[PDB]
Amino acid sequence: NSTAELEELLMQRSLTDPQLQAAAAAAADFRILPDATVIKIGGQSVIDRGRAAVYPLVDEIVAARKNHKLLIGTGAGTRARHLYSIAAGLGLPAGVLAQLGSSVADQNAAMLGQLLAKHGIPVVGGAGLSAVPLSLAEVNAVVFSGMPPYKLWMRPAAEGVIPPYRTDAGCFLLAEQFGCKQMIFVKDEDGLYTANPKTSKDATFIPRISVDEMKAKGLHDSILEFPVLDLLQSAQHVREVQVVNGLVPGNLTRALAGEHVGTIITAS
Amino acid sequence: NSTAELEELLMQRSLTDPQLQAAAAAAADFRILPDATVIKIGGQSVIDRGRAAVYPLVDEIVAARKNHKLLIGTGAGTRARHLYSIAAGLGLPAGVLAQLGSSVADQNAAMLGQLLAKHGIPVVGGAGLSAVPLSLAEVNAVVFSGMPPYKLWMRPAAEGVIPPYRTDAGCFLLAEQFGCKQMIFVKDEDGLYTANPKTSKDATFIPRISVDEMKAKGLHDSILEFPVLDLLQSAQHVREVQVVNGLVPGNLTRALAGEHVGTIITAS
Amino acid sequence: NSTAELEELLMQRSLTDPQLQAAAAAAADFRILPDATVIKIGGQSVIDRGRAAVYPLVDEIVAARKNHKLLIGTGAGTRARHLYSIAAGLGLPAGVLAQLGSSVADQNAAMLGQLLAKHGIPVVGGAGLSAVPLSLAEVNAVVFSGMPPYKLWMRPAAEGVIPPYRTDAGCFLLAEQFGCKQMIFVKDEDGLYTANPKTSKDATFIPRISVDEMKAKGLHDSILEFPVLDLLQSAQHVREVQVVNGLVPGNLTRALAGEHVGTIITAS
Amino acid sequence: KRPIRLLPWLQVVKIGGRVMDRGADAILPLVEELRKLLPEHRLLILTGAGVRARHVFSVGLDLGLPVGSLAPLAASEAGQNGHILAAMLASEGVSYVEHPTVADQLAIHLSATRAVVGSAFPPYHHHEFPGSRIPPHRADTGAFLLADAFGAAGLTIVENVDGIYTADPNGPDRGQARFLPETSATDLAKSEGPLPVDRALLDVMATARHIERVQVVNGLVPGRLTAALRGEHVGTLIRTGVRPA
Amino acid sequence: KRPIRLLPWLQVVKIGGRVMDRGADAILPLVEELRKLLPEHRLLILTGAGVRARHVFSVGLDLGLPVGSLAPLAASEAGQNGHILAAMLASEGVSYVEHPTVADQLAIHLSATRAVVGSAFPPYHHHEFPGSRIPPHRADTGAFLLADAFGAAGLTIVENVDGIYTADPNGPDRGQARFLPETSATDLAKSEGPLPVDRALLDVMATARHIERVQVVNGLVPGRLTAALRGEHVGTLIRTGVRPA
Amino acid sequence: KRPIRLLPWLQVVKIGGRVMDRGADAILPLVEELRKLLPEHRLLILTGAGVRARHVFSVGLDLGLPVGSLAPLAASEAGQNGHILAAMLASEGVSYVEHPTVADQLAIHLSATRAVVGSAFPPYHHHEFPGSRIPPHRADTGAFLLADAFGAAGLTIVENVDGIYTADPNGPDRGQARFLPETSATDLAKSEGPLPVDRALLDVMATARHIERVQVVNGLVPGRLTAALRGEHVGTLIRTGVRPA
Ligand SMILES: Nc1ncnc2c1ncn2[C@@H]1O[C@H](COP(=O)(O)OP(=O)(O)OP(=O)(O)O)[C@@H](O)[C@H]1O
Ligand SMILES: Nc1ncnc2c1ncn2[C@@H]1O[C@H](COP(=O)(O)OP(=O)(O)OP(=O)(O)O)[C@@H](O)[C@H]1O
Ligand SMILES: Nc1ncnc2c1ncn2[C@@H]1O[C@H](COP(=O)(O)OP(=O)(O)OP(=O)(O)O)[C@@H](O)[C@H]1O
Ligand SMILES: Nc1ncnc2c1ncn2[C@@H]1O[C@H](COP(=O)(O)OP(=O)(O)OP(=O)(O)O)[C@@H](O)[C@H]1O
Ligand SMILES: Nc1ncnc2c1ncn2[C@@H]1O[C@H](COP(=O)(O)OP(=O)(O)OP(=O)(O)O)[C@@H](O)[C@H]1O
Ligand SMILES: Nc1ncnc2c1ncn2[C@@H]1O[C@H](COP(=O)(O)OP(=O)(O)OP(=O)(O)O)[C@@H](O)[C@H]1O
Ligand SMILES: [Mg+2]
Ligand SMILES: [Mg+2]
Ligand SMILES: [Mg+2]
Ligand SMILES: [Mo]
Ligand SMILES: [Mo]
Ligand SMILES: [Mo]
Ligand SMILES: [Mo]
Ligand SMILES: [Mo]
Ligand SMILES: [Mo]
Ligand SMILES: [Mo]
Ligand SMILES: [Mo]
Ligand SMILES: [Mo]
Ligand SMILES: [Mo]
Ligand SMILES: [Mo]
Ligand SMILES: [Mo]
Ligand SMILES: [Mo]
Ligand SMILES: [Mo]
Ligand SMILES: [Mo]
Ligand SMILES: [Mo]
Ligand SMILES: [Mo]
Ligand SMILES: [Mo]
Ligand SMILES: [Mo]
Ligand SMILES: [Mo]
Ligand SMILES: [Mo]
Ligand SMILES: [Mo]
Ligand SMILES: [Mo]
Ligand SMILES: [Mo]
Ligand SMILES: [Mo]
Ligand SMILES: [Mo]
Ligand SMILES: [Mo]
Ligand SMILES: [Mo]
Ligand SMILES: [Mo]
Ligand SMILES: [Mo]
Ligand SMILES: [Mo]
Ligand SMILES: [Mo]
Ligand SMILES: [Mo]
Ligand SMILES: [Mo]
Ligand SMILES: [Mo]
Ligand SMILES: [Mo]
Ligand SMILES: [Mo]
Ligand SMILES: [Mo]
Ligand SMILES: [Mo]
Ligand SMILES: [Mo]
Ligand SMILES: [Mo]
Ligand SMILES: [Mo]
Ligand SMILES: [Mo]
Ligand SMILES: [Mo]
Ligand SMILES: [Mo]
Ligand SMILES: [Mo]
Ligand SMILES: [Mo]
Ligand SMILES: [Mo]
Ligand SMILES: [Mo]
Ligand SMILES: [Mo]
Ligand SMILES: [Mo]
Ligand SMILES: [Mo]
Ligand SMILES: [Mo]
Ligand SMILES: [Mo]
Ligand SMILES: [Mo]
Ligand SMILES: [Mo]
Repeated sequence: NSTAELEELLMQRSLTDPQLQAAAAAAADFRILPDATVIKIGGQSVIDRGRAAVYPLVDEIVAARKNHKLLIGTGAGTRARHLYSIAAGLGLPAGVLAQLGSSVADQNAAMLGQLLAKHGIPVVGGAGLSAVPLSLAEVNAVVFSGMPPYKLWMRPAAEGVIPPYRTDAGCFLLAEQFGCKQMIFVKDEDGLYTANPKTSKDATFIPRISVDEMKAKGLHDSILEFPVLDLLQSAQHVREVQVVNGLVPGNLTRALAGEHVGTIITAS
Repeated sequence: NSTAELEELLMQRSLTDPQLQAAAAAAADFRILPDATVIKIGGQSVIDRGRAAVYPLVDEIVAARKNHKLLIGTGAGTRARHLYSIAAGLGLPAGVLAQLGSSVADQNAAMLGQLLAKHGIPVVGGAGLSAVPLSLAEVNAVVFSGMPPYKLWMRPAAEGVIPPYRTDAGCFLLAEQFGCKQMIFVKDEDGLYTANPKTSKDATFIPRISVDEMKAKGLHDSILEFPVLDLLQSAQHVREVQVVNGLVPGNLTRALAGEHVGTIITAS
Repeated sequence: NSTAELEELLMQRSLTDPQLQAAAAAAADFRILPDATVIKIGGQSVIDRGRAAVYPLVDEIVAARKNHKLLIGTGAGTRARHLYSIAAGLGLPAGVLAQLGSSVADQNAAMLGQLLAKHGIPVVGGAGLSAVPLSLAEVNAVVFSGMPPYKLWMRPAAEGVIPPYRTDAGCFLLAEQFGCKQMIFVKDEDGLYTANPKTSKDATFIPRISVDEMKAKGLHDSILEFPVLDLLQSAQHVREVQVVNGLVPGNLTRALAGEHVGTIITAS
Repeated sequence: KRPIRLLPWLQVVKIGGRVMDRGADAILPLVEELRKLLPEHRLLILTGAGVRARHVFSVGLDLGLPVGSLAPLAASEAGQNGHILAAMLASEGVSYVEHPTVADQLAIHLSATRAVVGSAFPPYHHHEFPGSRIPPHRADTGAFLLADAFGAAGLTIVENVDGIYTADPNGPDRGQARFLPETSATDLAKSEGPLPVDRALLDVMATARHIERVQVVNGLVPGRLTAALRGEHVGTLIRTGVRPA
Repeated sequence: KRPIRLLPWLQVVKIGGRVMDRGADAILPLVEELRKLLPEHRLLILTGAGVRARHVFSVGLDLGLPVGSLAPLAASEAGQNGHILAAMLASEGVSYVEHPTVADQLAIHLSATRAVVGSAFPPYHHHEFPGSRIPPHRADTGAFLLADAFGAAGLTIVENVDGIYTADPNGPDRGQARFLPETSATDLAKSEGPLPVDRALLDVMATARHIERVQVVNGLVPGRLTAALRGEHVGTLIRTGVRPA
Repeated sequence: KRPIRLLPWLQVVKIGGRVMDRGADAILPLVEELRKLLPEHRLLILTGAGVRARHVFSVGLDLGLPVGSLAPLAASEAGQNGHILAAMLASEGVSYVEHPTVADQLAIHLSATRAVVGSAFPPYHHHEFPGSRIPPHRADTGAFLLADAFGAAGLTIVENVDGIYTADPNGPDRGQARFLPETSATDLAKSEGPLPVDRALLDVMATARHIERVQVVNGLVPGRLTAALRGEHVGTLIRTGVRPA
């Protein structure tokens, strides 16, 4: 493999050609924001709960950014579920629902950003390349809306019209795209259990698991969007994620310090 | 009053319902940018005068931001009065005039921002949430265009087609919305007088007055837009404003230091 | 000449009137960003060459911004030449080609900015007034796409449909507009030669030359766009440019230190 | 002396967000009615926010956010309702158009097609008026401001009830709720209780230049919207107190 | 060999900002004339800046601002004139369209409706050419650049005088001002005094590919615009020196 | 149970970027064919990227950039092809429309005019899926996602070859390349070699709701596009495996 061979394949072959694909795989790997951590704040699990959940997270964010560069993406939550149900009932397709759901993640980003503004932390579009705030010790964090850009071009799920790629997927892909060091999902449960702990009383906590192990246990669709787990397996940069309970005070801060709170899900 | 009662009212009642309105009134009060001061630089009274008025204000702004976080909104001035008269003469409604006037405040923001750029002070949209510049000691100020966003949806005055909410109102509402500590209008008179000092020779200076006292004296429409005075009475955060003469060197700086230059107009 | 006379002419005369034009010429001269240096990174000459050319330039940029405020504009290169040839072959006019070429300079800005993001250097629109990054020692540089905004209103050349004002002109006019102290074009040759050094083997290096001397030697259209040389002669602020070889390690850094690497082309 | 009418041939229809909240059961008959109206009128169809805005108010008020924070958050729900309604009418040539397009380019858009849909909320945003913690200038208000600024031929408000009653017909005093076939904005402004239309609506009616009356009709009854657009009395007429020149 | 014509059926009309500055007395008859022209032509109507731009130049030059600062500030005045003119034509289906829309989507917009209005200033902005402290590429120049780039059927310039004279007919030498029924861009470029059209206009005419002539007509005389759009000679014809293929 | 069709009367045509890369010799006959098709169909014409995207991939991969960096850079080449194609059709009322306009306002735009042009790339951008260093969701994929989301009457893919072969008919195994008049997405997905359509296309066909077949036809042969839009079999038919309700 050289640059010459790669460039010949790129000019002369279809992009579908396996030889071109292999040659491209050998390319160098630049990490755009290797020192950053992407964090997702759940919409339903955190922001929808209002002040008791959001205020302590704001304080953790403000403390944490002293030592940790953060990109903080927002979830959507119950308003998006409401839009999805109205639109699904009208027979609208997944691509129209995707657009509706972004508006809700945007609302949540706006509310979070207004709480963080006096601490110098902006809501941005383009979190990965908001180069200035991420470079200043006085800021060192940004907030972003966690929905992917796919809109009407959203790939539908195999069944039904609910967009399969939502804010878990949006935040994860940003972490993956920018070669971030860490991806933390902040939800309302301590992590992954052997069953849904809200429903089942005898669910057992799982500190660490691979995506394959999750699928083999039928946890494919549980605390993270199942499409996220497939993304994680194909990821180049972020080969594991951590799910933590944002309702526990200091849990985010402790996860940022390398404490193994919550569940670690590994690509392999 | 609890969050439960409020949330029940919010789901089950019209927003017009007095019980819901009372419950919402009991909500906590977050100030978004409590350390900032909003300043309006008059269009007709300052920027239209060019260099002799603008250059010293620029120097004050640059000195003042060392110790004071500033949001500096621009007025419109004679070009807007020209647009208003052309458009009014054609029978165009207040909402079309509102749009025309923003362009002029925008021009003024652009000229001011070009003078301030080498000092690190940006012209922004979204002054209240320009979280980064407002958080840096090297910047600590932004410039914004002072017209409200209402455009074609501008509420007309009781008579005539001149937009009643212009740059005084735009800057004030930003201060009020972001819970700023102070609102300073920078004009070309030392403050409020018992009559228009340009016209009347025996007008007496008024150091301090309430909105009610102003109305009772028929100063409802004088140095500030009369709609601003009504806004001030309904304000949650900024319950008084200060009007100062930007033509006096150091007047802005002295007002920022808590010196009682100019006129203080209080909501009550 | 006073402000009064100027203002009378401005109200009462056509803008074409020579008396008004002379009066306007006597106006004060504000430099917006007098401490900044504008640098153009060649598209064909540098960025199209990929990593061997771009990575060392990135390192120089990162080192240089410690001591030098930089606006770094990108060229377009071979993808734009491809668009131009397709579009020219269809008989499309210069104004449609101009639009096509910006997209390519934009791509190049995006690639450069992704390399610089972890060092705190943003890609911006409005480089001249990106007041914040330019004011912070932690940043002190921005990247911009070097095409002028003219689009469909691009003035065509006397012959053919290739836009005569491209990224050399775009970057130069930004330097001129913002009253920058220095304008450096970063290409793939040590500077200007008496003939094209890629083609002619006995070309002689020219360390310093005026625009008139270049025209008299038939170098009007050589290492810089010929329209740039005419712009340089009409410039108010940047009355000379420096062309350096970005392929030579430290050449940009040395040019920023006042070392006379490359060719200095003077307006007169 | 009054301003000219910018689009005198325009008909504006505001669909309540709580009508949209009922989903397909309300929306499909409304859509079929709108479809048949398309050849009869040049329509600007504006959607309100409904229940989602209440949810964002519940979250925002709990976070302590000021009324200017809440206004654009509620507006976004009206916008989403508008996209949903437009999508159902897409096959008839109808699309959602953004506020700048409504404000500056409605003429060309209604030359292209018979109707467009937009959010009824006005862009007051962070410059919303203070006093109440709930944004005062909501969908009825925004729709009226536009209709009147345009000098439209009418504004019809499509509600989930028959019109205005003397009390909330779904509230705790619903036994005393008497239907009002006709009322003036001024009479409404001087009563205290709840209304199915913004209180700010009555304020902007007092300063209106063109629109003499606004009918509030039940969009849950097929035919009423069509009848209202023909000036038939099938809901509550609100007289704005504008008088002819 | 010359580029193709993108919109050969287009007619471009540039209305001077100083015509707009006269207010209703000039604008109402112009609007009535444009209304009657709408069925006859596919029009792009572009407005200039007029007196407000002089005011912003007075402020900006006093602040020491460079010519690239002044160019977009003047352009904004042309844009505002365009919004005013479009609003008067809204009831006929006419709207203001932004520069990106003009540059990329004029075809679809003139399919939707008979005419649109836009700012005649070209987006040179901070990249305006240096040399003069007054922006050289103003409304006549922008209008011509577009008309010629489109390969339009014509560009007509609507002025507040009959056409081009040998001196300013409103100036201190107005007694020697002789009317010019016809002239070439090259002859104009070689004379020194004031013109009612940008000097940069003559430069872009020298490089033009399509437009053979531009008529400058008095918009204060009803009928002249209509006649000019039919190629009747009622003002000053400027020959650009383009020749037929 | 399947979603409704938003624009059932729409025909989508995706023009390959490598067709555009051939310049006037390919583009002028295509343009003349499109011109004659305009009165027959309501068209969304989407352009792919072609060779320029390969160049930006060569630069970007050399810089080490991740697949999400490369996706919008390639997309820009499709967008530029779209502007070029639209410009040639401008005189027929056709323009380039941006992705937000396609996504939310196609109905009104196809009411205004007979066809519009847009970039076939979908806005996956920095959220492109990881796994390959080459962006997987390219122009064929984007075009299909739209056509199917709209429930369009068809999607036709215009290629620089006759259709799909069992091997690259321009590659080193071109002697064994056998033409495939008809195939299913599933059969294609289970073969290993190169295709003239994105592999992600086959994936989105597996989840499609409306479009039963997609024809790939040679845009270098005049008449084939026209025939394909009439459902005549003149290229390779790909069955998506959607079945009628
Ligand atoms: N096996 C499991 N372990 C833990 N949690 C589970 C499991 N199965 C289901 N869950 C549920 O999944 C929920 C997390 O999904 P949820 O949508 O609330 O997260 P979110 O990030 O808030 O989404 P959004 O941000 O879009 O609202 C948990 O609250 C939990 O009730
Ligand atoms: N009683 C009064 N006391 C003081 N000033 C008064 C009084 N009555 C009228 N004025 C006049 O009001 C003027 C302030 O209004 P003006 O519109 O100039 O302010 P502005 O902020 O420049 O407005 P804009 O910014 O939109 O141009 C003063 O210059 C003064 O002449
Ligand atoms: N007399 C000369 N001296 C030096 N270089 C010359 C001369 N004449 C022609 N050239 C050529 O001009 C080239 C510079 O133009 P080029 O377009 O490559 O620059 P660029 O900034 O990369 O343009 P873009 O950025 O748009 O791709 C040099 O590579 C050199 O080959
Ligand atoms: N005096 C009244 N007459 C009629 N309805 C009333 C009255 N007071 C309260 N209401 C209530 O208002 C409800 C309509 O609610 P609302 O006006 O909030 O919905 P909407 O107009 O669909 O919402 P949006 O303003 O977001 O478009 C009615 O169903 C009724 O219960
Ligand atoms: N040689 C000339 N012939 C005719 N008019 C002239 C000449 N020289 C100067 N003028 C003046 O130019 C005036 C027209 O001014 P100008 O061209 O600035 O306005 P405009 O075209 O309406 O403005 P804009 O360029 O902003 O659209 C005429 O009224 C006349 O006084
Ligand atoms: N199995 C196959 N059948 C037919 N063509 C193939 C096959 N495999 C590879 N190809 C090649 O794919 C080429 C078409 O290339 P490609 O699909 O990249 O262009 P395009 O569709 O115009 O590009 P874009 O996706 O940017 O619009 C054909 O000319 C052919 O050489
Ligand atoms: Mg209501
Ligand atoms: Mg003129
Ligand atoms: Mg292909
Ligand atoms: Mo969005
Ligand atoms: Mo957005
Ligand atoms: Mo926001
Ligand atoms: Mo916002
Ligand atoms: Mo931003
Ligand atoms: Mo921004
Ligand atoms: Mo955005
Ligand atoms: Mo966005
Ligand atoms: Mo956006
Ligand atoms: Mo970005
Ligand atoms: Mo961006
Ligand atoms: Mo960016
Ligand atoms: Mo930034
Ligand atoms: Mo930012
Ligand atoms: Mo920034
Ligand atoms: Mo604006
Ligand atoms: Mo703006
Ligand atoms: Mo600006
Ligand atoms: Mo600007
Ligand atoms: Mo900004
Ligand atoms: Mo910005
Ligand atoms: Mo803006
Ligand atoms: Mo704006
Ligand atoms: Mo904006
Ligand atoms: Mo904002
Ligand atoms: Mo914003
Ligand atoms: Mo914001
Ligand atoms: Mo920012
Ligand atoms: Mo900013
Ligand atoms: Mo652009
Ligand atoms: Mo752009
Ligand atoms: Mo970017
Ligand atoms: Mo970007
Ligand atoms: Mo920016
Ligand atoms: Mo930005
Ligand atoms: Mo941009
Ligand atoms: Mo741009
Ligand atoms: Mo832009
Ligand atoms: Mo700017
Ligand atoms: Mo800007
Ligand atoms: Mo700016
Ligand atoms: Mo900024
Ligand atoms: Mo920035
Ligand atoms: Mo828009
Ligand atoms: Mo837009
Ligand atoms: Mo705007
Ligand atoms: Mo727009
Ligand atoms: Mo636009
Ligand atoms: Mo736009
Ligand atoms: Mo743009
Ligand atoms: Mo646009
Ligand atoms: Mo637009
Ligand atoms: Mo757009
Ligand atoms: Mo736009
Ligand atoms: Mo968007
Ligand atoms: Mo838009």
